Amino acid sequence: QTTGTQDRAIWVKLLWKISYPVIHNLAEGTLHQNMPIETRSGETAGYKDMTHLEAVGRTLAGVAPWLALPDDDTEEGKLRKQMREEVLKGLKNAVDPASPDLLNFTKHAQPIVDAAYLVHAFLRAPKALWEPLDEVTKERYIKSFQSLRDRTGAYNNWLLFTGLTESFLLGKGVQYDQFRIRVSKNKVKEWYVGDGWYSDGPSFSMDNYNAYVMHSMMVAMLENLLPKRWASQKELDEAMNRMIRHSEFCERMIAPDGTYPAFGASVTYRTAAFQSLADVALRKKLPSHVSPAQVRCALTAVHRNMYEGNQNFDKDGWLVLGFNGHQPECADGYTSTGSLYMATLSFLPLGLPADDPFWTDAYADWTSKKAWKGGHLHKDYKVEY
Amino acid sequence: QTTGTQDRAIWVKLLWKISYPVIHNLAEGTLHQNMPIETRSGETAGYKDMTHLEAVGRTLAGVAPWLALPDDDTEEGKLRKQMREEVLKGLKNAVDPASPDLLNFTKHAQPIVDAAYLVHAFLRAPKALWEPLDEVTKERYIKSFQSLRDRTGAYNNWLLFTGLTESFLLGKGVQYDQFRIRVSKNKVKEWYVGDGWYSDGPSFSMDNYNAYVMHSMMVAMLENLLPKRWASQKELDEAMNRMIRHSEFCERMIAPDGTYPAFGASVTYRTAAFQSLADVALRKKLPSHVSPAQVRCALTAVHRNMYEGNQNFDKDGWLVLGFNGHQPECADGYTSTGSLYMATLSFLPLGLPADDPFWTDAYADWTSKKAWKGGHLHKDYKVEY
Amino acid sequence: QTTGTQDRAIWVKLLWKISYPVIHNLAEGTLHQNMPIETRSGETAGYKDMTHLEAVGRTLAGVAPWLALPDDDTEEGKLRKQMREEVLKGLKNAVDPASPDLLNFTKHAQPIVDAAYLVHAFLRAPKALWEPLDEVTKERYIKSFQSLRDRTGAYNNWLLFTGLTESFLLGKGVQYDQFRIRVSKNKVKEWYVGDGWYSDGPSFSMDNYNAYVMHSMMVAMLENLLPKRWASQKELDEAMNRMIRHSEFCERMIAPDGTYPAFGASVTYRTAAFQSLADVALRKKLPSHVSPAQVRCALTAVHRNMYEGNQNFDKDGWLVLGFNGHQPECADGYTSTGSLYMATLSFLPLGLPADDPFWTDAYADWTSKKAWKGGHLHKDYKVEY
Amino acid sequence: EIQTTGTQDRAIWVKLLWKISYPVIHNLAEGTLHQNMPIETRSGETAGYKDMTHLEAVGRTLAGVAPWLALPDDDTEEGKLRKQMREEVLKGLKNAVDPASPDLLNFTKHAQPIVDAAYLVHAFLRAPKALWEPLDEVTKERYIKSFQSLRDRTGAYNNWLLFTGLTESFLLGKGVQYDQFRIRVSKNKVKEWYVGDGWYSDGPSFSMDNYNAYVMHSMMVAMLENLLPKRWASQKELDEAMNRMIRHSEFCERMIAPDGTYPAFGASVTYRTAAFQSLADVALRKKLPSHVSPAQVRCALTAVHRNMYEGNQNFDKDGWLVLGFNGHQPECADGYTSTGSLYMATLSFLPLGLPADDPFWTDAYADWTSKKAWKGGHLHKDYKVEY
Ligand SMILES: N[C@@H]1[C@@H](O[C@@H]2O[C@H](C(=O)O)[C@@H](O)[C@H](O)[C@H]2O)[C@@H](O)[C@@H](CO)O[C@H]1O
Ligand SMILES: N[C@@H]1[C@@H](O[C@@H]2O[C@H](C(=O)O)[C@@H](O)[C@H](O)[C@H]2O)[C@@H](O)[C@@H](CO)O[C@H]1O
Ligand SMILES: N[C@@H]1[C@@H](O[C@@H]2O[C@H](C(=O)O)[C@@H](O)[C@H](O)[C@H]2O)[C@@H](O)[C@@H](CO)O[C@H]1O
Ligand SMILES: N[C@@H]1[C@@H](O[C@@H]2O[C@H](C(=O)O)[C@@H](O)[C@H](O)[C@H]2O)[C@@H](O)[C@@H](CO)O[C@H]1O
Repeated sequence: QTTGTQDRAIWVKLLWKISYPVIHNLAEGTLHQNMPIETRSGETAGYKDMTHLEAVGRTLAGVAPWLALPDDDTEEGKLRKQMREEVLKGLKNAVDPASPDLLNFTKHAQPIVDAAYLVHAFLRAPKALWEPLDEVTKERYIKSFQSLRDRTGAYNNWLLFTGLTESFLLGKGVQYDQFRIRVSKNKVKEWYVGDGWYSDGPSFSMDNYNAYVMHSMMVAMLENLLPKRWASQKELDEAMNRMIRHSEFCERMIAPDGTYPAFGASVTYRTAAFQSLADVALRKKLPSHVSPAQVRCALTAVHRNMYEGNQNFDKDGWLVLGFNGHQPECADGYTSTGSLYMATLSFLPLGLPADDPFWTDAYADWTSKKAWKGGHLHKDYKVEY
Repeated sequence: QTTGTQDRAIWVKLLWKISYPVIHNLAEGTLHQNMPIETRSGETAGYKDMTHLEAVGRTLAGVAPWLALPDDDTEEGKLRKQMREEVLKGLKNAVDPASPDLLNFTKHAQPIVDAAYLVHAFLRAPKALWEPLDEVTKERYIKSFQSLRDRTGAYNNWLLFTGLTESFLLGKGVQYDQFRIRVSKNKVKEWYVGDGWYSDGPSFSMDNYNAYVMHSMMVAMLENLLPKRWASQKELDEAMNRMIRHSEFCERMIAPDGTYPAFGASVTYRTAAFQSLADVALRKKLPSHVSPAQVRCALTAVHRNMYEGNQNFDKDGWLVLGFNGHQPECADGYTSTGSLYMATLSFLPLGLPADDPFWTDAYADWTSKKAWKGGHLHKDYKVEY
Repeated sequence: QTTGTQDRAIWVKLLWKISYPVIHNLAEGTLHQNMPIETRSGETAGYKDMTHLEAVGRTLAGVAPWLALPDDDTEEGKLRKQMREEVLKGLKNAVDPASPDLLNFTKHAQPIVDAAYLVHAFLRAPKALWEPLDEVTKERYIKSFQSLRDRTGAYNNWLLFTGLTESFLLGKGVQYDQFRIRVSKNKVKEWYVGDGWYSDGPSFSMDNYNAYVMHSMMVAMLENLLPKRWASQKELDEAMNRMIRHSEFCERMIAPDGTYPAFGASVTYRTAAFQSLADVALRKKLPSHVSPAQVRCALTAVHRNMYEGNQNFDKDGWLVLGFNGHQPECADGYTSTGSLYMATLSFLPLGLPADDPFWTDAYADWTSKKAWKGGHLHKDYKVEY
Repeated sequence: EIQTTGTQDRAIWVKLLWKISYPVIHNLAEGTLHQNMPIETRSGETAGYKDMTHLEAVGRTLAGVAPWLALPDDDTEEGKLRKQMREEVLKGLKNAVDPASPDLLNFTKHAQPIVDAAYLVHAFLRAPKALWEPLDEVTKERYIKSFQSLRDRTGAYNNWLLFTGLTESFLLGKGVQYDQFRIRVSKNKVKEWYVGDGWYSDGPSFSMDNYNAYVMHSMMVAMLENLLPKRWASQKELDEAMNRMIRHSEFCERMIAPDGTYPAFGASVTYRTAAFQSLADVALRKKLPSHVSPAQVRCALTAVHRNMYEGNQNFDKDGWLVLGFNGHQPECADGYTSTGSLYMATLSFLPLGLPADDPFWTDAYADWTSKKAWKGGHLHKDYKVEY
């Protein structure tokens, strides 16, 4: 039905619908005032100290590739530029000690996680979202990222979060902790179990956290370590090839009706279950059996199944606790309204230009859709790397 | 739409459509003459020595619980008594040296696999499928199961097959290889990676072999080792809970349209991907937030999406290579027509009586269906056991 | 003080003091009649079913290389011929059910250990101790080794014993168990911990069992599997190289006074603690900076510290429970008089001819002797292989 | 005859511990350690070594003499020697971080200071009242900053992790800023590296050498002790390392030969009797196992002490340690070993930190295990443990 160009307009519309309340309010210093703090228990204490950074860091981590595109004068180009300026205005506010939207980095341990997503935003759009900020704003982000070191010894997983962050400071040529990078890189490698899956900690689990955290961030950390001879091209390649393998499962779990199963912890992160697939696509490294077009069509179906209606939004435009609908019963205890903005992490292909094959090739059936209609189903097999 | 009593009727109709060509031809001694030998390459050499025992063992492993029921006068009862007699007659012919449907145990290593599935049939229905056999037939199977030690080894993902087969021999009071049972038990425990998942051999894959082989056989073997103190109630509970946890994911991977992802090796085994769910349901051990009726309805959707139409059958009603359609391009090199009769393994809940709540309870949306329409969605989390 | 030629005359004399009471009695049919059964508890029930095969198989495995030499007219050459002939005679009585000295292979699991040692004798001197046996005697040994499989014994550190035994059956072209060879080969490798040390079981231990069993039997098993493509040359070099490393520690723990530490389990096996050193010496594969002569002089000092006097012998010339003297308190509960004939296992260098540099090169201090007196001391360091 | 008493044995250990350690301690007090201490290396090069070897001499020396100095003062001839040497130590410790002093020690250059700061920290942990508390507050703060400046050179070798962990636990104990993450990682990596029967691996690679005595056991236990009161390491963990050390000491006590030698094997045999720090530490804690008595440990290590220090074969013409094992044998020195490196030799004298009236020093002579076994005496059965 819809074309690649129409698909892009859909993604733009849905990505705007998710991310704009976060970005715009931060730009107006009203994010604390206007964003709900919805929790399963209903308690806001504790949550209120951490939830805004989660919203900013997760929102920008997903919109960043789109905003890294060169400006132009298309109807989309206007939107990209309007969004980017509001983002930069927001980031100055988030570290301005005088702004009512100043973001917490010191109370609680949770800031470790979401500074990593804010760093991923920067690593995905450095020329668009980091460099234009003024030097005092840059310094505050440098100091805020460094201040996280008094809590990083905490949760076993969360190791990679602070590795990503320290490798960000290494790549910005300021003080960084070699130890936290060596430990986290080496532990993520040890946590590989096979066939494109790590464990997020000592015990393996079948959940979406390989796409939520592990694959995208390990590659991004290793890329930072490479130029300084801290990681080798061989272990960058090994992590990259493992993300490419993990994406095959993610593409294959999209059903013919454009749904995907709800399993494991934090199903409230919705389409961030596909960040592995989305990152691989943005890097033009999709597996050989998978055409870009079928990734665009599958994720377009998932996107409109989950964000075109308002089942996942409240009366003022914010994401509500749930999976597809208002389902607070499925939210983990650490989840609040801010954490839900993991939703953006499937929209990374927007960082491909509008003239990329991914957005221009004719519609294509994705794997499961071919499988169930008697079409060409490729053989799949475990990999040993 | 349909009621539980209709769902039972559909399952019987569809299990009949899968297994009757195999059981009837073997009973009449024309299984070799009539059954196709389809392969991805088109060659029949090698395959023709092993494909028939594949069809017989794989089929019986799945239909055995249904045939363990006591006899009734009802229409369904007439079907059961009729099918059971043809299995008994076919089992006689299969080790009769004069019958043209003599099956191969002695050439190649592959009879190791399929002897284990045939053993499983005997294990799931001893009084209905084993005790009625004549003494000569009994000793012939005992001898041929013992002749399999000659090939053995690979130390890999066939090891659990021989462990099941030697545990059968132990349960029957005959000579058996204690070392093979011990190595299979300890190695399968050591291959547990977590959250209900084993690795099949020393290599983790994300595929259906946990359903195809691991959970159902490990539990069945331990149950054979329990009476004689070769396994403990502790390690049996361990495997039982591991299978139950695994079933949680399989139930959740049924999409609202009654489909499920195609991923990993041997996707050609179709609904065998749900044996772990089917075995748990038969044992009345579904995790208590997963109702028996919603398992019945979910697998009714999968069962007729794959078997009610003929996209998976040739002109004579045999299974063909593929997933949903004739798709020989998804088949593994080792796969042939008889391999496909794994398809029976999701029908084990027909071993539950017609008045069991599994077949009599109200219609119920399975987990994905509720999740995507905005109904209750039970939170999930990784387990440590 | 003493020359190489005299050193050899001492090894022959002391080896004769140890091995002849076992060998001569077995040849005369009087081993059961004459050999004591000494135990820490003083009990003999149970021990009396197994101690005799312990004595034979442990004794032969140490004298075998000496007996593999070709005959000559020298004072020492006449002794080899006399001993080999008594060994052949004893071996025929051993499986002769008319002989009073028919050894037990059927009661208890212990036969697994000592059959393996008996097998090691044959492997070290095939031409001299196996090939001259009559055909009925050869077949009885084949049946006796095969009849052990019913007793796994588990213990998991008896795996190498059955693996060596089975690989001996393969080496003779008769029916062997593949599975047992494969599992024992792969387990010992899994049990490598580093730096020339295996763990003899799940956990590492600092004891002499690496020299009692692991290295010599692992190298010997692999050498059997090499012709039949059953193990690669690379995994034979690996095991060989690990033994050569281990021998360095054993060479170095011989103190300047010709003692060595008493430590770990089963110190009652006495100079068998040097079996890896002795086997490396026999194979002319000592490392660069370990002279063959210094191994000769180091082991000569140990050999007469323990065997020249009578502290370790009883009034009848049999080994007694102890380290150096009658010290039954250090015996394991499973140990009896027969167990003690592991003491032959440091005498393998007599498998080198008298004209070999090991026996003709002039005296030389050993590593600890040189170091404590101030001479050259080569840098040691851990190895990675 | 040749068999000494317990009172004599303590005197011999004082004489010998004094022969090793007084050149280092007295020169640092005088401020002439850089001037006078040799810098001996197998190659002969001094570049790089001269930046690290002085802290090596200081930290290693102090970690071995520290228990002796923890004893309260008295007016015996030995109590005089402790008072004098202690006061020189506090003098040398002031010079060591005086920017004015010429014996100022390096903490900024190279990675090696991580190692030797840890040994110095271990002296402080073994005699807090005697070597740390009497320091002026300026000198104390200076040490704190030097220990904290070690984090910028980090993410170093597989091993060395225990060193930084002990250091960070020391800063934890003093109530000053510490890196909790470096503590969490070194506690857990060491727990993962246990292979069994009393042996860790020093990093991912297992090796049969004396580094379980050199570093592993004493610093693991000493680190967990700092972690216990602070709700950061359980009694279960601390007793676990403690029993593992007691098991390790059984092998080390057993490897002493009847003639009073021990085998040279594995890396850095140049550390000489540091191969007995595990035995020495367990003897000092009075947690020897049931079948090894304090007397046989004293007598065994008295034989070892004077087989290597009574004579001058390990000393140069000025009383400095030379490269080797028992003699001038520089060919067994690793490339990282200098003259400072060799003052690990003090770590076997920990039992001098038991008072002169302890059973360790008062009980009659007693053969040690190997000595008893080779002459036909009681030999206790050994067996691998599972803990
Ligand atoms: N609160 C702990 C929990 O923290 C959660 O971790 C997530 C992750 O990526 O691991 C992150 O997405 C989320 O924002 C954060 O709240 C997590 O550490 C688990 C597992 O140890 O335990 C919870 O106590
Ligand atoms: N024939 C080999 C093949 O064996 C296949 O293994 C499957 C399994 O359990 O993994 C089993 O379901 C199937 O019936 C059996 O044919 C397989 O082991 C592959 C590699 O895994 O190599 C083939 O030679
Ligand atoms: N009897 C068991 C005991 O067997 C002993 O094992 C030794 C070995 O090689 O492991 C062997 O040298 C000796 O002949 C044999 O008697 C031992 O396996 C221990 C530990 O598993 O348990 C005892 O019951
Ligand atoms: N410089 C490296 C070297 O450092 C040495 O480590 C020793 C240890 O504990 O392993 C320590 O005793 C010594 O003071 C220190 O200089 C060592 O890490 C080795 C590792 O093989 O490599 C050397 O480059």
